[PDB]
Amino acid sequence: PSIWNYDFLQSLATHHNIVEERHLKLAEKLKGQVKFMFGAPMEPLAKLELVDVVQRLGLNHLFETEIKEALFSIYKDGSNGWWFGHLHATSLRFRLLRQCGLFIPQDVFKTFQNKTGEFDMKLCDNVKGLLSLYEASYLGWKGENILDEAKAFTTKCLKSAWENISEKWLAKRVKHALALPLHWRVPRIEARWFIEAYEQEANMNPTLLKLAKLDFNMVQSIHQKEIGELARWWVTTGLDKLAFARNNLLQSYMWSCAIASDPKFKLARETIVEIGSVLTVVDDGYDVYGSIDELDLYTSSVERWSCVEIDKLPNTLKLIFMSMFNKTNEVGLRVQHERGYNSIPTFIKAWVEQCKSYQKEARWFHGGHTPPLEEYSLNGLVSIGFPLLLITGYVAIAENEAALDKVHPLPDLLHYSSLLSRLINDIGTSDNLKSIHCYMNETGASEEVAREHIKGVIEENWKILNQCCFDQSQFQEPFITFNLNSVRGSHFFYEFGDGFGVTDSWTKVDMKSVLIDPIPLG
Repeated sequence: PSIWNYDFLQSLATHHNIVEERHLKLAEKLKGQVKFMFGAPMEPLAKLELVDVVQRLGLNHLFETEIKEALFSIYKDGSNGWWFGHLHATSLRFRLLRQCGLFIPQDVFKTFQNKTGEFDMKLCDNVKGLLSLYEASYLGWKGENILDEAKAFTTKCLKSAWENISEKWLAKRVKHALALPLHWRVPRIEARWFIEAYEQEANMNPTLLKLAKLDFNMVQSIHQKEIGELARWWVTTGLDKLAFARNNLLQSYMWSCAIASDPKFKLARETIVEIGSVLTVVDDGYDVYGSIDELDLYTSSVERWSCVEIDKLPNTLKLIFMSMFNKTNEVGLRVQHERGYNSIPTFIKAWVEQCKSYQKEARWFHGGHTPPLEEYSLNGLVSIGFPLLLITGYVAIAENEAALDKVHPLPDLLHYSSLLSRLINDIGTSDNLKSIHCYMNETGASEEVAREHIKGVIEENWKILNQCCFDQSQFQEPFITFNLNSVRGSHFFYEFGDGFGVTDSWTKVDMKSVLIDPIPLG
């Protein structure tokens, strides 16, 4: 059974994993034994390692209060003797505390450097310590040159030392980390990878391992049902036939699930896959089905947000416009019923920025114009669609109708998250205009050098986003990680090319193990 088989996808609404009452009971028992692990007196570094594997296994949504207490208690120890001079301990402490909003200066790594700012080369025996530093180096901000050097230093030693690793489980971790750092992987996808990797690690706790498979399957059964209900809506509305040469519906659900996987985020996840799925069809409409003048009518019809003066639109654009208009209005009604507030005005502004961004790209393409990279980038962060999808997610979790006002003008959080997703997509694509061509045209650089440069811009916009995640004045979790998870989805879908638009790519392996196949227990 393939993931592009919609008959099979529609069958998940009734043929999903069945969670037995014995599994409900065993998960409750294991949850309590793990809670005891968090409360029991542990050496500080052993407590950090319990949080790390609980987060990596995807179980962190069951112990958010425990992880916060543990992390906050380590943030005020006062005694630094258990980590100072220790690479692994210093690296994990810096990463775990910065990942929850607790700032830790880059200066804590000055002690592993020489007087010229070179990390001492005696640290290559401790590969686990280099791995932890590598992972912590990606939490850096703009101007933290010690973290940059650590990243460069660890990538080199880890690459060179990889064939000399005797512990098989550490080699696996090092290969996985060099491919993508843990800060750039989507937590739900890494959870399934780590469940299979943890079972073979040194002092793997069998209780945490059984709770991870149990909870994973339990949460995976909730996705399968929504996936089957999504496939039935897609095929029933005939959106199936508006999509141009594509059978990539599950990819859209994988992205939505990457942003919000916990079962309690049903509204944000279903709301984001419905708007995103429909957005791939308006994308197809500005890119393949309409002419410059036809899309201008579409664009102005979106600014008026009306289905009145739409007779002047071609057949395929008439259906696409109505599909986008209806589904968004239907989501507005669903949100008025579930949260008691009107999102329609917030959705209209997001759909007009989206279509205006598609209109600039279409006009540029029509007149053979290639703008400066900065002008293309400001439009490109909108045209990628994350401002509309991330706003859709904020609509599902806002505190009241007046809180929807924080999304206009676009906040730095969504701005930088969307810019990264635009450039990451550009880098995973090979006559449509991208950032690569815009930089080539502005500097006379070659396609290979232009691509290496944009890879560097991505690296610097991650540093801005990292520091921008500390300004918790307007947004807070879980919306901050909804934003980070959207960029992590981009890294996963474009790691080796187009893994989102190609119906059969390397992306089906992880989509099948995360959304379709349950883990075996016994």
